[PDB]
Amino acid sequence: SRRWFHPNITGVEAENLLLTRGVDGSFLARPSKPGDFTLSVRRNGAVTHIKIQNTGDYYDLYGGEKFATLAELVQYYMEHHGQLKDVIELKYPLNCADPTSERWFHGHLEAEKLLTEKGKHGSFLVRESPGDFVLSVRTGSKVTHVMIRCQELKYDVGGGERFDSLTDLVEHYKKNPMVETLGTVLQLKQPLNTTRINAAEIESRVRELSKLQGFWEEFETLQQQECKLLYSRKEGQRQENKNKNRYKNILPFDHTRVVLHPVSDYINANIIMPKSYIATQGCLQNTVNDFWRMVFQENSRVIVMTTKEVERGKSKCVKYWPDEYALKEYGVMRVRNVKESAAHDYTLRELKLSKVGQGNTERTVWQYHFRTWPDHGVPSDPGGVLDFLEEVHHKQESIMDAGPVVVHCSAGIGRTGTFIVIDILIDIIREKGVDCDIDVPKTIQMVRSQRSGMVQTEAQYRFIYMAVQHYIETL
Ligand SMILES: O=C(O)c1ccc(O)c(-c2nnc3n(Cc4ccccc4Cl)c(=O)c4ccccc4n23)c1
Ligand SMILES: CC1(N)CCN(c2cnc(-c3cccc(Cl)c3Cl)c(N)n2)CC1
Repeated sequence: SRRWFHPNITGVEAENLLLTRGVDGSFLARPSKPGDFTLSVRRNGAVTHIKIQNTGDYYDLYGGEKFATLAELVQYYMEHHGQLKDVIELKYPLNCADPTSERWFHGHLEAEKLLTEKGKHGSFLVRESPGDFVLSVRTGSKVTHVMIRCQELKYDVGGGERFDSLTDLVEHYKKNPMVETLGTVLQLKQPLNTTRINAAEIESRVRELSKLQGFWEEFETLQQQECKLLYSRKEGQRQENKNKNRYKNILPFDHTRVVLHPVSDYINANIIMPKSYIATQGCLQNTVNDFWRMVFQENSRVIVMTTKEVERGKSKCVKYWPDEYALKEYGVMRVRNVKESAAHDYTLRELKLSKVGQGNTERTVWQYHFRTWPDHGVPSDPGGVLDFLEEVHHKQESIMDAGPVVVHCSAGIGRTGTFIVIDILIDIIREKGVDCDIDVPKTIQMVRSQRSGMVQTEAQYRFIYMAVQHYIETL
């Protein structure tokens, strides 16, 4: 669960919540009053606020480490005591009762129209009735409305138990379905889908999401679902693999990691299946050889670099390619940089990859280096990114039996997830045309189960909508 995250509270509300309802070791996370986060912890009768920064690459904790998600951050510190500091301990989550980041909560709602149009057997939603709530379910086919009485800070369906939150009530009736007199089981199988749009109606959705914003609420609801993606990252934790990670706590899921054929099988990279991708971190001096072994083994012919080598005076990715016209050996792999072409937003490098001692293994690898992405945030216009993805897509499509496209930035989750998701969404619109259904958070949740924290910020999330809108507008 992710109940420790409170989306609509202030620092004072957090302090009073922790002092009156928590104990020593009580904690909560919250958005900054913007784009930053606060971890508030009770220690020796007093509340300590710790800043968490995300500019689009990773969650950066003051006095701690860098993480792919807030859930991974909390999971780590709740398991590894002494790592946060005077040591600060995360013992007890202080649960949030606010239903705003729940998939099924639709405040003011109409609900019968949505359930009849979009719904199926077990599709449900919760809405605001005075101060009371309504649970509306579809079964088959028909729609049933259950009143939810709010009586003295507690919620109930007219009898039995009284829950401290709508979430507790929903979860209880999810596991224990209400049975109507004549036998209809009020199965709450899945929340009603309200995010799937028809591609031709994107400008309408972007307009509604821009109203007081809706983009923030939709993104935080997606963030609440990240607690279901805490898959094992054991291989990245091995002693022999620690120095192969750019960030010690940003690791690849074992079940999707690229396996390389003493301990020569590891790279911090994952296969992303929607044309497949490999999402990876920027090379380290000690991982350049593992990087070319991955490119060669996977039969990849296109590499997308979405970062400069150095940003804000800090190394983001080492130069893993030779200078123009030069030849270099990276272990068993040989790379020639044949030609470099400069365009406004990017540089194209035509590389020739082969295994040393075997000439017939040679293939051209096209490296598309996007150089104009800002240090913080996202571009103000998606046209540059869209023209770039269009060219990358056409190169990939022209090469018979080409392997997955290699995509990397620094940690390989923010800008990498953003470029991949845009590329997945636009591909549906290429194959199926303007008359197709696209579901942005569904696409992201799917990519995120293949690599942690793919798409880092709300600014990137909004950029994905703007990019899809722009692609459809130029169709
Ligand atoms: O063994 C399994 O089947 C299994 C299943 C689900 C999982 O989430 C994991 C697991 N994978 N990584 C982690 N980390 C991260 C970590 C540990 C050490 C060094 C760096 C990093 Cl960044 C956790 O802190 C963690 C904490 C509690 C419970 C599982 C955890 N876990 C393993
Ligand atoms: C007002 C509200 N609380 C905010 C927006 N909203 C929703 C609903 N569903 C998703 C969704 C869709 C597909 C996959 C995933 Cl994981 C998610 Cl979470 C979403 N992001 N927002 C509706 C309720």
